[PDB]
Amino acid sequence: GSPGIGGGGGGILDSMVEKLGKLQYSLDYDFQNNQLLVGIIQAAELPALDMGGTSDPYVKVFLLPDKKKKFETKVHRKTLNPVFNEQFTFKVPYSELGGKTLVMAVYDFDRFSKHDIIGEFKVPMNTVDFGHVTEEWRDLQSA
Ligand SMILES: [Cu+2]
Ligand SMILES: [Cu+2]
Repeated sequence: GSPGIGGGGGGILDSMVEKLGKLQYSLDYDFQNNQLLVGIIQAAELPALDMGGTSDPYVKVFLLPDKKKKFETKVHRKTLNPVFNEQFTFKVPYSELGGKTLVMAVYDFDRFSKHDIIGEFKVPMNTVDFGHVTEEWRDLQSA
């Protein structure tokens, strides 16, 4: 925006991953039935509301670039450490899965306003190890 002579910072700190919580999920391709199984297990350390209070988290799960309706977990009210314990199934033949990307996005449910996103992350199908169940914690990223 300018020569950048004045500024200080701060800039390195602003680049770091924000503490927006983490989501544990699992993933397995069922070659018998030809479907992708996704386990939305639990989230931890979701951020407290600006001025105290807990959020009402739920997770949207879907595949890009597919235009189909997103799956959603139940809403867990007033908790920053929800255990979802839900499984979703995507009926997609393996051959068609390679170019897709799984997205998991945690939102804060509200009945009277747009639901604020808490954070999200993506899992490209082309870097998943289909020979073993995948299970990991992922830090939620801004957006
Ligand atoms: Cu093995
Ligand atoms: Cu093993």
